[PDB]
Formats: sequence, C-alpha cells, structure tokens
Amino acid sequence: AAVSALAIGTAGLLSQVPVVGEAMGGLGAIIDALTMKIDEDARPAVGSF
Amino acid sequence: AAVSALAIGTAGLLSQVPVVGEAMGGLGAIIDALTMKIDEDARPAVGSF
Amino acid sequence: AAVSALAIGTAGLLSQVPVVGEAMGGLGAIIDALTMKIDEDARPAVGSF
Amino acid sequence: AAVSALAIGTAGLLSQVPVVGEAMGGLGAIIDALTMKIDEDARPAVGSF
Repeated sequence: AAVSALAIGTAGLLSQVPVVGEAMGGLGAIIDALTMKIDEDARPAVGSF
Repeated sequence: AAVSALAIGTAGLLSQVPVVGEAMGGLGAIIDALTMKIDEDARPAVGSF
Repeated sequence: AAVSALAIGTAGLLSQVPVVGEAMGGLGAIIDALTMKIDEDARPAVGSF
Repeated sequence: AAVSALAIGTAGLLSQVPVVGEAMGGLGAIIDALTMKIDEDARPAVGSF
C-alpha cells in the first residue's frame, strides 16, 4: 500500500507536472509572438525618416 | 535499505526540481520589468520628437 | 533500487546546476536587456541635443 | 522485475527530462546576446542624430 501510494505520488508529479510543463517555456514561447511585434512599429519610424 | 535510499533520493533530489524551478521561474519572469523599462526612455524619445 | 537511487542523486545535481546556473542565464538576459535600455537612453540624449 | 522496471524508468527519465532542462534553460538564456545586439544597432541611430 505504501509502494502503491509512492507510485501514485511519483505519477502525480512525474506523470503529470512535466507534461503540464509547457506552462513555462511553452506559454513562455508566446513571448516571441508578442515581443516580435515591436517590429510592426520599427518600420513606421523609418517611414517617418 | 535500498528502497528507503531510493525514497530519500526522490524525496530530496526529485523534489529538488519543484524547489529549484523557482529560480528559472523568478529570474525568467523578471526579464519582464527589466526589458519593460525601455519604456522609461521611450517617452524621452517621444519628447525629443 | 540502489542504482536508481545513485542515478537520481546525480540527476539531482545535473538538474540543479542547470536550473540555477541558467536562472543566472535569465539574469544574463536581464543584464543584456539593461544594455539595450542603456543605449535606449543615448538615443533620447542625442535626440534632445 | 516490476520495481526494477519502475526504478529504471525513474532513473532513465530523471537523468533525461530535468537535466534536459538545459534545453529550455540554454535556448532561453541564449535570447540574451541575440536580443542584446539591438544595442550595437542602437548606436547607429544615435550616429543618425
């Protein structure tokens, strides 16, 4: 019962949290999609120049 | 002895990455404000214009 | 159990070292962002002149 | 058999996934220099002021 409880524990962490892991780095990659867009306003300055 | 050693191994050194993940969490997050502050000098750029 | 305890021990160190050291790598991105911030001051300065 | 399989499963994956944290940490940290050089191109605009 203790070994099955440990098995449930290591599942509850390692079977789940690493798969959920995208909440850092995955949702972190979305920084790209919303930093990049400073480039949308890079050219408008140039157009003015 | 070996199973309790493994149990200690995970309870200390798997639990490590939940404990230590706060480092790449925090110092990964804090890139936010310390990029953001380009906006402090963006306004002086506008004021130039 | 013994060999996995040993391998999880080493995996502890070999994940703690990255997740701390590359948090200081996140601080690298902070420092580099601050260099962008610093040159984003020189822009307004010569702008103002 | 099953406990050694579980043991090997955890050993093989902890010597993998959180050590492989070097992927998110590395290619995350390396955002540093390759954002940074917006500064080396910031100075050319100051030269254009």
